[PDB]
Amino acid sequence: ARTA
Amino acid sequence: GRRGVLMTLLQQSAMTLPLWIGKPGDKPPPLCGAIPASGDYVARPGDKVAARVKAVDGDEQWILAEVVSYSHATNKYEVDDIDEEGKERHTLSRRRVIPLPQWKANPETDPEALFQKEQLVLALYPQTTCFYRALIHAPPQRPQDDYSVLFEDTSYADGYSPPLNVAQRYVVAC
Repeated sequence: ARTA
Repeated sequence: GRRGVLMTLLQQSAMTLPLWIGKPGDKPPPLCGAIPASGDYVARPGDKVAARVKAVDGDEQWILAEVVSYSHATNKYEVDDIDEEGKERHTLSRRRVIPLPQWKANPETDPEALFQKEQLVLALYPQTTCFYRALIHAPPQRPQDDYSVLFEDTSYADGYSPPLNVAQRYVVAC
């Protein structure tokens, strides 16, 4: 995933 | 690269979400926009979800994911991260899985299937594949439009981001  | 591939994939999924087209007398179904799933709904393989996953270091995120299976033996899902760098297929309890809407609600015909102004939601943050707490700033005016939301963001003095756009596919109840 890509997080903030 | 990966980031382009990811962002593209996100848009494909947002764009391809079918519009609910009822006739007189019909009501929008479960998983149309803001209408929640039925009680004891089980998502099907291939369905997109928000999944609450704990990293190895303990950090919790709601991630964008796809259902792989569900076992009635254990009442657990298997879900894959939509990001190929997410190499772990996650085993999750039902309370860690929120199904994403399967139809867009048309504001012009079924506005009761949209989240109201100032409702708290989980929304996908721009340029990420993760969901975070936010307030509805404005519902979509037309079927093609995104929601406008204010994310809870403590980097701002008032605790909120500026209005940011999030597609109906990626806004769920908090």
